[PDB]
Amino acid sequence: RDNIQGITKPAIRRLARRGGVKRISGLIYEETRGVLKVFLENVIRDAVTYTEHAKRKTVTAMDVVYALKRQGRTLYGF
Amino acid sequence: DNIQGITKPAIRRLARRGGVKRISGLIYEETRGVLKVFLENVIRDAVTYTEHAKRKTVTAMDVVYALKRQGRTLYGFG
Amino acid sequence: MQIFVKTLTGKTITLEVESSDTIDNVKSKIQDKEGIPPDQQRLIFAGKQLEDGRTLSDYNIQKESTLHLVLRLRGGRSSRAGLQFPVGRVHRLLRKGNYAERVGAGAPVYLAAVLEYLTAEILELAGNAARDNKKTRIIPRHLQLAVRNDEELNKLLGRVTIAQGGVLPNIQSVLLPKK
Amino acid sequence: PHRYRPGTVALREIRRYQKSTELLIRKLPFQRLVREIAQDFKTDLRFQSSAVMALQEASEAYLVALFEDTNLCAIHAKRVTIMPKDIQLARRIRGE
Amino acid sequence: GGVMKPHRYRPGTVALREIRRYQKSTELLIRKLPFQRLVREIAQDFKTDLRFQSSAVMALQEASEAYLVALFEDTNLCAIHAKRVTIMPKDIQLARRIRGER
Amino acid sequence: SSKLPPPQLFNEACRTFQVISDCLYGSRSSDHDALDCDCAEDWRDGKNHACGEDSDCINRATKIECVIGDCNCGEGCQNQRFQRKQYAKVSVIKTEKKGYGLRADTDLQPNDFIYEYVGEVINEPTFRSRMLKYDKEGIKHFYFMSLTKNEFVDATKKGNLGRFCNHSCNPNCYVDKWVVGDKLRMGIFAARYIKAGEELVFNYNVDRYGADPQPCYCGEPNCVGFIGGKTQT
Amino acid sequence: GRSSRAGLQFPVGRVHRLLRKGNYAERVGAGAPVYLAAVLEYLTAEILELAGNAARDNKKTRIIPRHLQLAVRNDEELNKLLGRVTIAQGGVLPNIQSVLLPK
Amino acid sequence: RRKTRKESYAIYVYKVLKQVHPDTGISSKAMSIMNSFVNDVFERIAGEASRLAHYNKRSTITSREIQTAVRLLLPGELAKHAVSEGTKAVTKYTSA
Amino acid sequence: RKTRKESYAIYVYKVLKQVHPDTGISSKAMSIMNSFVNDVFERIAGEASRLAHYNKRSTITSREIQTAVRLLLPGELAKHAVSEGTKAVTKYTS
DNA sequence: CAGGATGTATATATCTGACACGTGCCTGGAGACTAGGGAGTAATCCCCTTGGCGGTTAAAACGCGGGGGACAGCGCGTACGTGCGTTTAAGCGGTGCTAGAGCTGTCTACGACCAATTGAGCGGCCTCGGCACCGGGATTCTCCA
DNA sequence: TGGAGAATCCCGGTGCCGAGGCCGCTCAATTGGTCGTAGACAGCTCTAGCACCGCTTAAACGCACGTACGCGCTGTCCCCCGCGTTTTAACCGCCAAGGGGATTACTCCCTAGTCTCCAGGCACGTGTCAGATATATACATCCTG
Ligand SMILES: [Zn+2]
Ligand SMILES: [Zn+2]
Ligand SMILES: [Zn+2]
Repeated sequence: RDNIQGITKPAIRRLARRGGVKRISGLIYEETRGVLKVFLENVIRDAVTYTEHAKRKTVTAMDVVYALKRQGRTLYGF
Repeated sequence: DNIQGITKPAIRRLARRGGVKRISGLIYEETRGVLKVFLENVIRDAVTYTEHAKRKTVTAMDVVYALKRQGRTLYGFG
Repeated sequence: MQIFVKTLTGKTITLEVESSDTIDNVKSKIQDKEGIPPDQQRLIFAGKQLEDGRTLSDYNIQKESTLHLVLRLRGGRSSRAGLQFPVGRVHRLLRKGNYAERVGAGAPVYLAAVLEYLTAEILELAGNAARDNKKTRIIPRHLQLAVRNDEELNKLLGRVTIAQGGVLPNIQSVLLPKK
Repeated sequence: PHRYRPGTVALREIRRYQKSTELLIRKLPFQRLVREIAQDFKTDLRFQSSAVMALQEASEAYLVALFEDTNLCAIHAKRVTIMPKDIQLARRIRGE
Repeated sequence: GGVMKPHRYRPGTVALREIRRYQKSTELLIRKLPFQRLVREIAQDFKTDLRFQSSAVMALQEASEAYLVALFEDTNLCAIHAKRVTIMPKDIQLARRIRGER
Repeated sequence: SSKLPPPQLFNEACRTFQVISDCLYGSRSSDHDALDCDCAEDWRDGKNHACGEDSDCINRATKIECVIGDCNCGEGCQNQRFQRKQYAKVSVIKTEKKGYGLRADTDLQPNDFIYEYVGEVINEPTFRSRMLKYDKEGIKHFYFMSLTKNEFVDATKKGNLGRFCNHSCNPNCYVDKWVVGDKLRMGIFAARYIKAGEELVFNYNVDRYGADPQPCYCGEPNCVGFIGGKTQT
Repeated sequence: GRSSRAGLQFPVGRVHRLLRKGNYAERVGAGAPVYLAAVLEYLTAEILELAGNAARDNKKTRIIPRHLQLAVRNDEELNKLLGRVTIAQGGVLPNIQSVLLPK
Repeated sequence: RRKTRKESYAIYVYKVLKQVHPDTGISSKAMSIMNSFVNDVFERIAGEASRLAHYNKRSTITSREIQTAVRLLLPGELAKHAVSEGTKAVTKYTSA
Repeated sequence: RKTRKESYAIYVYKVLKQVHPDTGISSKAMSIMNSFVNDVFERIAGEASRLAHYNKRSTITSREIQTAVRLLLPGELAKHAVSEGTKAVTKYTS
């Protein structure tokens, strides 16, 4: 559905504040939601591919870590 | 000194293949510095492979593998 | 909408189709006119193999577009699988290449099939690029164009450098003169 | 009637969120986003809590790095605000 | 009598002509022998009396030229972004920063 | 404007010659093969020009002209005009001091094709032979322009309507080099607004070998009395 | 124990087992796990020492992810070794660009 | 006396080229590039299948692990047609 | 009644007690350190594996590990790591 | 004023370097058979995922005034593009010399491998203190008179 | 610039659950034999890399010229920020099925290793052709009498 709007404007503003951004154009929010949709689509796709190969029905934390590892954005602590 | 052997017209030609239309006069020193860093890293890794293999000549395969280690794999040498 | 379908033998047939038509439908139309069974048909457009389920609209296929027809070959260990690439050599490389303790029997056949398919796809794009530039010998430049002009292969091969290949002709719009 | 100037609150928030270490996206909306994206690949998928936390961590870190480089592009263009074409430039330089 | 010199090409026209010529061809743009001397000088600081195969120097020249061409492509995109048409050192430093090489 | 306001012929007119419109040069180049671009036309009957005269087509942007028939646009490519003669409208006005002017006949839009200077292209020893025979014969009007640094053009023998011009320290047109059929050629183009009636006179930028030129009759404060070139040859 | 004989805290036996069962080579030299354990001990010791220092510099005696993050990013060579690495719950360095500071 | 038997994918790439376009040749350097490409794709798929076997505590690379590696490596329609070709190959091979 | 899941926890803890006298470490930080050690182990072992393959060798010896360490660690880190490796092998052979 | 020798552009039969195809040979691939262990499948358990509910309250949504920063035009000067003429290393070919890559032979040290053993290290549970949170004052920063 | 005001920081007090340690156990680590192929090492061959040299000429270089583009300033205007008020839904704690991950039991087929055999693939001659080159040849230039 339209649940991608759950990532709201002030949360994106918070991420931007953590990134060092001082002023934010109104179109940045829709652009960031689209970019995040693409990114998460790729990572969840790789995760689901690992999960379906392992003959499991739950995407585990290791599948997500290995998926991130495949894209050179390795994550420590899971 | 031999880093100035990569002459200013050649650097201009390199930019020309990249689509650059006008080049500031200060570009050339930055470009030679970038070239020095890149060649230093690739040649250093190649020399590390030669010292491991107990050979005195940097072979093409050593250069290909050194480049591949830095995520700039090269086709057409083995 | 008029479109053309070109065979590798160079024959073109003309179809009348709509944006709502699926690729399955187009193959059916091609069988009617040309006689080729759909299962043998492989269509390429904009450097993309076309999915039976999708519509021409999904691919932005418009009036007078040309789709390229390639036929998919149905039918020594290599001859048993109908492949050109060496299943045996792949099996040896897998066993003695230190990838796993054991190697399955279907793994070299599957891997050789994937390698031959990718090789055929890139050589086909390179061949088309060379023929469109009026040359008969494939050269590194044509391989470079084949890779960088096909979005999917570009994605797969974004961090590789093809020797003596150059770059794609790409001039920024802003560099051109004004009105 | 005592108001801060348009921008000092931004800097105080920058120091605050760069000082703290916590996920900045709301947990349940992000979990609904994850499950929605996962629906189009396989039906009735289950997720471990640690997998959703790992996804949220990677998502926040990737966006933070993207916004930092977008900010460097903005400052490079003699501005202090970010525009969509700055994000498109940053992602283009990165290689997508 | 006299020689009548007409107007030359406007600045950028010959530049764009070079753009099209070098984007259409594939020959190496760096002089081979000066680059080879550069390679041997850089290699000097690791092992004395190092020898190189010609194919190794050629692979280095290809890799070097491809890396610089791609860097100048990214520099041109960031330059054109900033409403200029002239690349500056800041542009290359920004490109390297965003790429993660700095 | 209308400053150079009975039009004259070409062969109150100037000295006689033969009107040419093709390549009738001495021997010959440019060696730059312009390949068939993928320019979108918006052309079937002439609703819009295919390689447009002021739009973003890659051939016209670099003073390069498509050959007729091999570009993807076919024959509606407006960047074919040296091979199809889409010239402007000038005529030959007699002036008692400026000589012969190309008066504009229709009000001309700025930054467009006006005319082409075509003649005989020759090299340096035959060129100084032409110089010596002409100033021993006693002509007072000299057309010893240079296409490139090596070759030279001359139009008093077999030329066209581009002869009737002069030097003005304030130019209205200008001349720029183009390439057509691997042949380097010359074209005179406008830059400012051009009204029907005034002579289209540009900067010659002559390096005359003689000592006494005719004075610049432009009459402007930008005129130094003489023309002004680059070297004192 | 081979660990005490080599003067290492990391388990050379465990490293050797992972090397044999890890499909890296058909044969694994005896000196290889000792050397690898030594390199792992050095890298671990450096990161832990810097995180500890940062933790004392934040008046904490327990190392938390934020301190590991500060430790990694303030060492240029570790930053180069871990340029594609993301530390969970690590955050970002306090870096505010000069152009945004009030004037 | 001949020097050394060195293997390559030269003749197979040439047979594929003659199967898809009989009147087209290939330069020696281009054949080298194609050989490096085939070896590269091979190394990537074998490495990913190795990691898949390792992560799931298995010591056998079967056609399933190769299939999953293919689905991970090729972006989209390339993966769909690769899985189709591999399925055809394995089916015809084991059923004859 | 639980599967044995190995870790590097106790060894990272030993190293922490040898370098910092009065300092503890959280569970999440220990998890990060454990994944980091497994990551660096995978990198070094993979590099040694491909290095052995390139030179038509079938054995990972001290030489391959040494060259892989010099390849992966930048500068001063590499210098001290090769010092530690040589020291450890010297002590272990004695 | 005059032809002959000479310089120049033109079309040309030919020369070169890279590619297609035939030749011998050898080593690795294919076929056949056996053993053992990884894995496939049935069966059971129980952790932790999913779903729900209810109260809290913090963050998100929303609206509005306003200011300062984005954007566009203008103007200005200087630096970079183009071009010409001068020079110099780049390139090519030709020649010579030897270092070292590449292959082989022989041998041995070194690691695979296997069985027995035992303690290191892991799961479970248990404890107390560092820290998370809160409240109150203190400092610190910001902004408008 | 200084006083007001908001925000944040510091400093003690309480609670709590997770770090850190111990206890029992088991299987993986260690030791000792036993062996078999990888590799270390010496030697030899032959390719190719480096060094030099002459010659030709294409690109680099330095300067001159000029224009157009970068950069600073100024005006405008509009959009996003600060903040207050209202609302909604995240969140936290608790509970209830139950699905499916993980382990067990046991079987069995698939793949490593070995042995036997021969032809497919690789190095190498041999023939053929885009593309560059020295050469007959027509027309204009100088060249001396
Ligand atoms: Zn065009
Ligand atoms: Zn055209
Ligand atoms: Zn004048």
